[PDB]
Amino acid sequence: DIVMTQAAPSVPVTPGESVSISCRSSKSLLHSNGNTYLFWFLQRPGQSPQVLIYRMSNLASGVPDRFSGSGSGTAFTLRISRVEAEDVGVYYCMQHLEYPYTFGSGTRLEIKRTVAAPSVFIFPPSDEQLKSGTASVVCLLNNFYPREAKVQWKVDNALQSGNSQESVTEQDSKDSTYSLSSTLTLSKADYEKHKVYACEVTHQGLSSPVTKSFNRGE
Amino acid sequence: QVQLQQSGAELVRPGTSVKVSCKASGYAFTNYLIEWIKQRPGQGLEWIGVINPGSGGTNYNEKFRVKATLTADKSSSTAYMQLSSLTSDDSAVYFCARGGGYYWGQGTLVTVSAASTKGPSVFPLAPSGTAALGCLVKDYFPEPVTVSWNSGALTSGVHTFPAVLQSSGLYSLSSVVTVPSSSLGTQTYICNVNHKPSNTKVDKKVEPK
Ligand code: NA
Repeated sequence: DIVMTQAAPSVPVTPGESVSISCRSSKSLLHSNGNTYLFWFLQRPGQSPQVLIYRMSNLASGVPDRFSGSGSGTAFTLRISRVEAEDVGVYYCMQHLEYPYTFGSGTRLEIKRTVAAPSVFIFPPSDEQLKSGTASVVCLLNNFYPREAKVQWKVDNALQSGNSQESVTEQDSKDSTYSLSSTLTLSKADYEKHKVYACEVTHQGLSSPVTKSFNRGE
Repeated sequence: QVQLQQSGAELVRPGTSVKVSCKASGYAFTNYLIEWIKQRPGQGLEWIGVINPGSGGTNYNEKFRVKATLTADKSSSTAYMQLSSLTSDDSAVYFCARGGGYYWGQGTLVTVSAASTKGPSVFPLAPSGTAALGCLVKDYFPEPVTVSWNSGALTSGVHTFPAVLQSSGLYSLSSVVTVPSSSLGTQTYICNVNHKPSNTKVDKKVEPK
């Protein structure tokens, strides 16, 4: 088969600046008809892929003039000028010279915005859930940048381990931030043997870790 | 306006077969090829094969030669992909695409599992000049769950987090929204939760406590 390689899994870009995304092939994609059979696709989170470039350098209908493609036959570049916050997504190359058609592994475009500390919120378990025998304590980290953020749980100021789970959103297409949730899961009986629940957040935008907490019963 | 409408999500048992469809509209079905692409969760794109609906001819990626069978029905403007001897490695979103790369189907999620369908429980994340509030959607199977706020009228400031797989083998997710603190006494906030696989529809009012 023809192997398509995308050397960078992600590339950071400040809005307004230009960026280049590379792709390489293990065989020349040039056909004797003169065309080079390489596509560039964009895939936004939760959506189907969409074509940007066809036959290595042709802009697809409806794609902005800020996107362009070029290459040698074995090495290709998708160039985006004046990168917008809305350009977040994964960019893939694909060869269609020979069967089987093959794709590159994708390059995510990351928007480099100003560093922003998360807004931290803590939610105790609802009385509705406590009745069922389980307790979920949720810590929300809202609209922060960069993506990297550590969350530590403390119960009666004792550091927790093995009882939490996190989920992070895709980078926002408008404000270029991320949000994260951490959920601490205990049984109702164990939840009721403790008083103080806290989530402690470590992030590049914070000089020292931030703590949000509550006292059970308040 | 061209459309490739794919069949809905499938929860199918290991060792069985599943057949997904791709219905074309807005153009002459028999004049263009149909390709099938696989995308594992959080992974890249893989090419499965292609069919010429106007001749019945096919080509497959060798990795899918045993597993997949591509067919097309000229009368109903539909292409079909059947996957046999299903395993957890077949759990993925499958897309159909018309030759040329411009027109794609919306994808069909296939989950291969022997586990039973289970609807979620929905709990409020009650709010205490911005307030955060939300809904915790716990213990469901399979994916997906969709969440809207105020029947789609509330979209600004909403974050619906990707689901996580718990140690129990059941999924859970949260959806939050930030709103003006001054609205907590005048505006009703409702999270509309839908888990299609179990026909669960919950509209939870989230009140300040
Ligand atoms: Na086959």
